[PDB]
Amino acid sequence: DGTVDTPPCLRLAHRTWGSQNSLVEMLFLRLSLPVQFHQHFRCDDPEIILNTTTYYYSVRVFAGQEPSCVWVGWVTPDYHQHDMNFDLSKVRAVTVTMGDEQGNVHSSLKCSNCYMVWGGDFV
Amino acid sequence: LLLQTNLINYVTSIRPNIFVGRAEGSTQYGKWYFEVMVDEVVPFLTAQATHLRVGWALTEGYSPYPGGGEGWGGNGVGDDLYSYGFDGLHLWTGHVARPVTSPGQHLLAPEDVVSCCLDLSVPSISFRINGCPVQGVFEAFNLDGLFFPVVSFSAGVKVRFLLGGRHGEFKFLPPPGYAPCHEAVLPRERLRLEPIKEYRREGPRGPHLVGPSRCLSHTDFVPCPIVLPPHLERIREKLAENIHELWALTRIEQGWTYGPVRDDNKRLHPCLVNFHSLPEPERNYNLQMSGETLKTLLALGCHVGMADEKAEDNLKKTKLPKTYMMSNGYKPAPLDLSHVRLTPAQTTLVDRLAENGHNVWARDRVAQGWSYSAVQDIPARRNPRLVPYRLLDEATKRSNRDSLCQAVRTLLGYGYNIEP
Amino acid sequence: LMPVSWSRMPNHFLQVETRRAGERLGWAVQCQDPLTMMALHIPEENRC
Amino acid sequence: GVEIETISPGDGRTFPKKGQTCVVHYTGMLQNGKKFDSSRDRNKPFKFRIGKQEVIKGFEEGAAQMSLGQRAKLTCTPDVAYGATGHPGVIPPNATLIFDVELLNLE
Repeated sequence: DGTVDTPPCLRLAHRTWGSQNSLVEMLFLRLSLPVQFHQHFRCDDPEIILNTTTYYYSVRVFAGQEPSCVWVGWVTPDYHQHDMNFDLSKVRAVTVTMGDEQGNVHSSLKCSNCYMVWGGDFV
Repeated sequence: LLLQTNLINYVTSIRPNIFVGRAEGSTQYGKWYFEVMVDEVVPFLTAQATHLRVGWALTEGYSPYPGGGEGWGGNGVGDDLYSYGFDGLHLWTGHVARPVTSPGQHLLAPEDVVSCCLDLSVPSISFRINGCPVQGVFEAFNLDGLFFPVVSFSAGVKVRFLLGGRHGEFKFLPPPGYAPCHEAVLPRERLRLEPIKEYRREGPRGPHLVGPSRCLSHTDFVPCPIVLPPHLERIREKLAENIHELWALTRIEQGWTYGPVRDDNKRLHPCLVNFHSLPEPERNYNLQMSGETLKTLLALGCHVGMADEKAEDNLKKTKLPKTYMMSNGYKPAPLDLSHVRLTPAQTTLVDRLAENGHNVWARDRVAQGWSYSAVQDIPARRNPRLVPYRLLDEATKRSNRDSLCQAVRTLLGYGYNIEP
Repeated sequence: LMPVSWSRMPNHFLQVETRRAGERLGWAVQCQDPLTMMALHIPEENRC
Repeated sequence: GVEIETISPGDGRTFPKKGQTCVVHYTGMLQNGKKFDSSRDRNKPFKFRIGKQEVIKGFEEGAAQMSLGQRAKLTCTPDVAYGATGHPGVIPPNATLIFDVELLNLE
């Protein structure tokens, strides 16, 4: 439940972290609802909060969990990498560039199927 | 908020058996080329537009399935992060169209020839259609796996492959640095056309179901590679004189004689008299090839010991008849190994040595700046055996094997035993 | 992310005719009969 | 806001004139890509007379800007069609439309 001190929140606790067949492998948590970026780009006070288009969510890594083995961020639906040896080098990323007939470039777009950070890059 | 229904078309994907990838130990080129000529496309057979794209794809990631999938459906080349598509006027990658600026841009009409410029050194894919290049390229993609050409088509499409001059005929000249695509065929398998990751295969008695295909890995193309005891130090030149005498018997059996020059067309062998009659670079070569195959013989775990030097010395040479003596009249006398029979443990160990020796040789050849092709281009650094040993065909695999079977039983005829 | 899931085979497939024609024309491939299906969407996940 | 990007060129010389009919084997989408309409599924070459404003403004302005047999991709802005309210039940308010047309025959 969400309190006056705490937002509405949901956790993930391991059942069998002791003995007797404690299974552990790198699991991937996605939420269930997407956010949608607007069709065209732009190119508290009640004024600013009713006009703002920028949003915040939060995770908190508990004690006893290493941020070295925690990855937090964003994922688009066409992502199906299920591996236990995942590091940030193992992320698909394709850079598309286009130019004129003169060869001078016009744009350099990078599509990735994953937009995350490393929690080990802060602690 | 609700569900939507629609009729859509089926897509498939086809490829040749041309899996090019790069790594640290790279026996491959890394810059290729091929052409596709389209000659018969109905634009609208169905209610939906006739799907036809051409590009490149990875092995381990691109898995097109005949229904469903990512997007609205009919997903094929460029429909995720594992392949990169072109249709005539869009760059398909990551399931999004990208509008291009091509001169005279249109779809893949009939009587059109498209080309795909590929680079593995820099991550780069380019295209030209009917000789005319496109104004857009791909960059910075991953390199964990191999690459093969893909064309995804809907129904109502007839198209032909232009792979290389032995199979197709290139309607345009490749840009300099781009090998014709019929060169990366492996020696074990001929060129063939196939679908990808399939499960149904229409058979005689009903249709057949297949399991998952076993893909060649990324690093299946990199080859692989101490002190020496004094009891094997003296026998090293003994097998070296045995090897040259066995070579000159092999030379004289086909027609090489002892000549001052080395002419194979005239059948001349300057090492046809004796091992001492071999020149000092060949005399040093016979010893350094002896020390290499012995330091690796202990390295695999085969224990060696010295015993029965009397019965080894009591074994005479192989009998050389008047037909065995060459035109010089000096027939070499190698050590007789008719008494020694090789074990299946030794028949296992004789393959592991020739696997190492061939792959450590190509390791020196890969350091020499050489890469594989099916054709043999010596100034263009192509040797048709520049693969690891299990990728080598059986003929050259047997050829180094019968080469190394000579040194085993003569060293067993020298009294030395081999543990497994 | 569960690793596998049960899907359904279709009842017909694309009839593909692959044949190398000529040592300079190369390898030909064609198909003529069309085969279609119905598809749901689940628009929140874009997975048909 | 009538952007015509060509898909396949036609005759290049034959254009529809006023007081005349056309036959268009069209189909449309939204900017999200959801296919709200087609014509081939109904198996009927859709016909209309130019100038008399039977179709929306972004359609017939795209129509005379084509040649016979050309295949064009249109992009009709919100202000040119279904501006404030949109169609009831089908097209949401302030929606940009994306078309795929083809002039079959008759200028």
